[PDB]
Parts: sequence; C-alpha cells; structure tokens
Amino acid sequence: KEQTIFDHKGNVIKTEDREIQIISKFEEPLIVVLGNVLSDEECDELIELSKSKLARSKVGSSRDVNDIRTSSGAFLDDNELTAKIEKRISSIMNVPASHGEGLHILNYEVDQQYKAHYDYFAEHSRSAANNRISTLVMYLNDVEEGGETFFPKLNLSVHPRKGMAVYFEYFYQDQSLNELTLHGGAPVTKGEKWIATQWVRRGTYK
Amino acid sequence: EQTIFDHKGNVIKTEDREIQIISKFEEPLIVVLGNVLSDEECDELIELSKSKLARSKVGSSGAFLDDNELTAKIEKRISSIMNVPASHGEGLHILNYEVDQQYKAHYDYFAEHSRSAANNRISTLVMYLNDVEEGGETFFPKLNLSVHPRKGMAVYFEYFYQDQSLNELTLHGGAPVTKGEKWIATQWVRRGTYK
Repeated sequence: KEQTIFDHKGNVIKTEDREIQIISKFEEPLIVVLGNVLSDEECDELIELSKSKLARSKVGSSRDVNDIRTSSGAFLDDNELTAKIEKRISSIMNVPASHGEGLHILNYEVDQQYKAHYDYFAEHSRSAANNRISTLVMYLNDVEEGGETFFPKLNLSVHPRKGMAVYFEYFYQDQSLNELTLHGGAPVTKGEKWIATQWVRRGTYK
Repeated sequence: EQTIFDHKGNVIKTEDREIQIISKFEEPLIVVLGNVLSDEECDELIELSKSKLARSKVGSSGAFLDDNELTAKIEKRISSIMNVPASHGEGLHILNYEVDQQYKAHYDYFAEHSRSAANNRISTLVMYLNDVEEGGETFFPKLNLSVHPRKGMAVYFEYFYQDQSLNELTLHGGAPVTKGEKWIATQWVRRGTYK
C-alpha cells in the first residue's frame, strides 16, 4: 500500500537551514501542525514583498499583465528569499519545489469569510490532469481573535500563530479521504490574518 | 454544548503566563496548548520527582509531587487553563517512559464501581517536560488524532459530556518511545473538590 507523501519519522524535520517541529497530526487524511517553519523576519518580509509588488502593478504601469487581476497577482515574484523558503518547504512536503505553484500571499480582514473548499480541482477541470496533491499554509502574523483554519467534516481547527503552518495532503486513492480535507478560514473578529500558501502539483509545474 | 474549557480567541492569559491555543478537536474537546511551562519549570518538575524518590528508599528517614511553591504556582496556572479550581486537582503526577515501554489505551475517568466513581475525573492536562527524539505521541485511537511531545507544550481534553458516547471517544494512550525518553506531568481534575 502506497504510504503518505509526507514521509517524516520522529518529532522534528531537519531541513538544510531550519528544524521544524511536528506538533500534532490528524492521521487520515493527513493534516499536520508544524512549528518554526518560518522565522518572524521571513514572515514580515513575505508580507512586505506582497505589498510592494502590488503597489507598482496598477493600470498604466508597464508590467500590469492582465492575468494578475484575475487572479495571479497574489503569487510573489521569484527572488532569493522565495527560493530559500520554497527549498525548505520542499523538504517538509517531500516534493520538489518545481511542483509548487509558488508562494501565494493573502490577507483576511475582520468579518470576511470564504466558503469551505477543496484545494484540488474538479475532475474534467483544466487542472485535473496535473492536479494539486498537497498544501502548506503558513501563518505570517498573530491574530488576536478568530482566523482559525477549520476542517468542517473533521471538526478540527488549527489556530493561527506566527511562523507556524498546517500541512495537508489529498492524494488518496479513496476519494472520500480527499474530500475530508474540505477547509476554510473562520472569520477574523479582532486583528487581521496573513498567510502564505504553497500548492503542490502531482507533476512539475514550473 | 458549553464545555468546561471556556476560552475565546487564540491565547489564554493567565496571571503569570500567556498560553497559546494551537489546535482544537472540537467534540469531544481536545486542545493543543503552547507555552504552558517554561523550560526551567519543566526541568524543575523532573528534578523534583527524582529528589522525592531518592528519599523514599528503604532505611531512609509516589509519582505525585509534594506541595511546594513550584507545584502551587503551576497548579494555579493550570486552574486558569482548565476553568476548574486547583482544589479539584489530584496534584501534579510525574511519569517517565523509556524506549519500547507501552501502556494500553485507556480512559482517564474511573469505572462506575470504582472507589472514585462518585467524585469522578472530568478533564486532564498532559504537560510534556522534555523533548523526545522519536515516538512518544499521545494518540486518540477512536479519533485518529496524535499530539507529539514538545517541551513546554500540553494537551488538554475533557470527558464530562452528558452524551456518554462522546466521553468514550477520549480513549487515549502514549505511543512507544523509540528514540530518547519521555517525561510528562499530568493534572487530573475531579468533578468536585479533592484536596
């Protein structure tokens, strides 16, 4: 029987540049809370990179490619920081960084809510052939109240904490296990919430 | 259903320490908590357990620690976390696990015909006092949830539901240590006062 993609024994993941803590696991589908994934400074820098990229990509600017408004503008431009972090993430996720879509940065304001959703795409969808297989959500700041990552079919919540992350995979043969990774963010009620996400495809993506 | 544990938001502010709410299994309620004990406090609890043993030997003039300033401070902090007075607690119980030792999964509440059934336990806090190289997870087999040991972290869970099938979902055990050793402190809380 094919084992989980995430393949780590023990209570830490030793990456080239950082020791990540394995905090807790829901065992099937695999959902893993991870500590110390990003430094505080790295969290702050990813937020700043997202803001500065946006401030200079408006209408009339030279590089306002149309697709960035619908809706790829949340992916960071490549630089030495994003390469460093994607390399670390690849050790955590056991999949080369070439399979990653790249660091996607998003913020949630008070009382905003998304529906719970799946991260993988629908069958016969455009991305079905080389679908997403696993996700890493990195919390880039502390949230005074609300903002939990909630898995409603499992009744499991992961609360945001700067530098912490939640990993989950949905590449199971039994499709019901993949559907149990349905998830959304509980509303922020005090503060704001910043996350970086790495979505990993079955095959190479970039 | 309103749980005994009653905390909104992402931190628990006690009188002497801010605790992080890391993750929650919502029913029955299992909460992973960060920053419950300082590293020094973890080291001290272990030392205290060892010093208490070095005095119980034959000819001298059990896992529960004696009451002193350290245990009083910790039980006060724990009482804010668990929303139950420290007087309901059995007191801090220190245990260690060596490589390849295992206990059967079990409930923390007592059987109905137990001497403790009339004042039964209602909730547990397990505090990890050291780091464990490999193994040692706290596992809930009916829920398929594991909490890995991390020095200064804790797992809280309660089993005081009227829906008794929820209490029966809190079956738990420690998975064997395969590298290193595991030290924990546990506070078990009774429905009424105990001490």
